Amino acid sequence: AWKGEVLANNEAGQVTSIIYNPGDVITIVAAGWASYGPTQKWGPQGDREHPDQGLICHDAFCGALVMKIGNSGTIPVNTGLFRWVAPNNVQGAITLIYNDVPGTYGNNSGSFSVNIGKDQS
Amino acid sequence: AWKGEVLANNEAGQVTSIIYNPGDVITIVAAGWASYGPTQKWGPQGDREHPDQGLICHDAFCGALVMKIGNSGTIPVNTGLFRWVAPNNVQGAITLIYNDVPGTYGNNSGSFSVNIGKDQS
Amino acid sequence: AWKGEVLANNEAGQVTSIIYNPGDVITIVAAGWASYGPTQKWGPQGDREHPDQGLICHDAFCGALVMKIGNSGTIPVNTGLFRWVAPNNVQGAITLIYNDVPGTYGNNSGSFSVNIGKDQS
Amino acid sequence: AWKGEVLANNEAGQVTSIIYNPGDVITIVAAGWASYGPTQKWGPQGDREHPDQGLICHDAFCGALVMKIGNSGTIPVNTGLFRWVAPNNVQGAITLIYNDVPGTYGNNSGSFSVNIGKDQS
Ligand SMILES: O[C@H]1[C@@H](O)[C@@H]([C@H]2CO2)O[C@@H](Oc2ccccc2)[C@@H]1O
Ligand SMILES: O[C@H]1[C@@H](O)[C@@H]([C@H]2CO2)O[C@@H](Oc2ccccc2)[C@@H]1O
Ligand SMILES: O[C@H]1[C@@H](O)[C@@H]([C@H]2CO2)O[C@@H](Oc2ccccc2)[C@@H]1O
Ligand SMILES: O[C@H]1[C@@H](O)[C@@H]([C@H]2CO2)O[C@@H](Oc2ccccc2)[C@@H]1O
Ligand SMILES: [Ca+2]
Ligand SMILES: [Ca+2]
Ligand SMILES: [Ca+2]
Ligand SMILES: [Ca+2]
Repeated sequence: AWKGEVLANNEAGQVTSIIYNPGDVITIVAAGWASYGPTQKWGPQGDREHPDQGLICHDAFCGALVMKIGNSGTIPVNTGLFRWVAPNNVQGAITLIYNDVPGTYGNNSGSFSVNIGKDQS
Repeated sequence: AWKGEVLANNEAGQVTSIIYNPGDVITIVAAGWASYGPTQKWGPQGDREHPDQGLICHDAFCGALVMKIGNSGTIPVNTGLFRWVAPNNVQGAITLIYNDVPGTYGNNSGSFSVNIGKDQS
Repeated sequence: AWKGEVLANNEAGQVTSIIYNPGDVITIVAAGWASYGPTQKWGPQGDREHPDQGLICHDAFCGALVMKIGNSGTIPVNTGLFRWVAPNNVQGAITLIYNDVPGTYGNNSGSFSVNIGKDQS
Repeated sequence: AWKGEVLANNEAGQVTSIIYNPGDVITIVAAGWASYGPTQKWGPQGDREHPDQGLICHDAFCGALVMKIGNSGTIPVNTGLFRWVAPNNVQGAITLIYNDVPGTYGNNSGSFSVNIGKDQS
């Protein structure tokens, strides 16, 4: 299991200790407050009012929590995933990432606190 | 396990199929968008800027997800609870409720989608 | 979860800390060596060659591990149970018992080491 | 999770669907009756009275259930393993095998029924 912070200004993402393997079932719960620039902060689903101007993940709002498994494309996490199984052939370390436009992370602030565990399978 | 929706305008709350028993460990993940009145919506942590004017749960923000276990007082859920154990003396069906002031639910909108499961113990 | 020893000479059984509730899934693993009288010992499935002379559980061999859940009749445990759900309407404290004839426990010897856990549900 | 039978006369062992990965926690429960030649049968702990004449696993009795993880050496399973973690560096497919002397499996009979699952981690 893994517990840590995912900083909004971390463009590279936060590598976790979870290595997602075929057949694994995982649960993620994310909390906290972060911003992509403005003074306001949003929770792990991000800002539903802000248009997508080239986000790393088009399947979640600006300022949402997303992830990559190994070198997968970005997958939404938002507030978390409950007893979740990955698509076939997706495997590897989970990196958690704040959803913003590449090269625009420098004015971000805050972080999300995240727990990830493997479930029975 | 249980999965279902909790409407923001449902003052009485949504009953689940989860019966919390002594020693049980549970995980909850909540998602979605709701409002206590304004045209904006907030996630399951609610609106951190809005004063408490008599909320059903003083330990979470206005517009947060909270719960009762049996006849307990309100307990915060927010985006969820990871491998969580209830206080001593708490037992019974879990009811999920949007955090607002009694009698003021009629102008609320939206809902949260919630999963609850019992973990290993 | 519970871990402990179940003595072969204990007629009343070893009352565990596990309270089986409706919907619970449990796993039991039992090990060790015990006897109902003879100098030879057998594992948790008992002695397959010994006739049933009035055993507390007719559904397992003499010297097997069995249980009662609450006020239930005896249920075989043998080497254990994997992600097991009880029959409808069976619930309460799990008592583990060595399978022998009532009144004949005084010449028994040995014990089984048992783990019981609740699984996800 | 995996469920299947391990025949006592199967010198090559029974390959399972479980790929043990670093960090995984597993539970195994084994049941049934088998023999390494004699007319008696023994449970998954084997025959505690028969000396080791060159068994594939020197850490378990003759007629016990054992396993290999990947190309590891044999590891005892007996009646099962409860929320068990492998030694560092051991990984790969779990193969279950009856403990007997190489080249002497042809007179064996019976089998063990085994369940393996991954636990929370
Ligand atoms: O760093 C910038 C970068 O994160 C950009 C990407 C997310 O769309 O959004 C800007 O913020 C804006 C706020 C309101 C209107 C337009 C842009 C941020 O300042
Ligand atoms: O239904 C009302 C009730 O939910 C109230 C309680 C939660 O604090 O909030 C009002 O909304 C306001 C919005 C801005 C300023 C003041 C009140 C809502 O209109
Ligand atoms: O305490 C007695 C009681 O446990 C009995 C019940 C289980 O069948 O088995 C006897 O042992 C025997 C040994 C040899 C032949 C017959 C009985 C035991 O001596
Ligand atoms: O196939 C032979 C082989 O499985 C051997 C290995 C296990 O020690 O045991 C023999 O059975 C014996 C039984 C009693 C005494 C000696 C050998 C078996 O007949
Ligand atoms: Ca930014
Ligand atoms: Ca309202
Ligand atoms: Ca006896
Ligand atoms: Ca043999």
